[PDB]
Amino acid sequence: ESEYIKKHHRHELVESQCSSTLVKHIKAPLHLVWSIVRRFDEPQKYKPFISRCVVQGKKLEVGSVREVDLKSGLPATKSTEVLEILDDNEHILGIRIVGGDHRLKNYSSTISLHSETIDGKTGTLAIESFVVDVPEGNTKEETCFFVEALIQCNLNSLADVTERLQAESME
Repeated sequence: ESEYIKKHHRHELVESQCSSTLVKHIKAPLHLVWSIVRRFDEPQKYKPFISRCVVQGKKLEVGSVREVDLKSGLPATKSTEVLEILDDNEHILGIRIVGGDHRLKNYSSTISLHSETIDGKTGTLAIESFVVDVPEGNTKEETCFFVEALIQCNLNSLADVTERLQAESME
């Protein structure tokens, strides 16, 4: 489809890493979906397990760092994450988790957005990939299942939020 887009997505390089790719068809225009996805400073707009986010400054650029508050059901759990890719032409957002109160070490993700027509209606195809270390004591499957579940939830929420925003901008 695109070598350039492909190379920005994630893939396992060693046995102790896990990687997978999930897709979601969203019934909303790409410019609207990207307007939400690109906001590295406001993940909580659609990621259900993030309650708040702190970045320094307001201009998003490669190397921007955020600290997010995770809804883990425990006190004060955080994640520090760096913006690796912010491509406003090809609609690619890439992030790496640098640290936090996590099981997910060396986690990176890429989401890209692409216009798509389904049933004569133009919407957005979201493709999200990740790579992560498999923790000491874990099976690969345990880690992959967990991360795949999280991303599925995030994509389902992205679809719901943006589809609602689209409907609100028709009324």
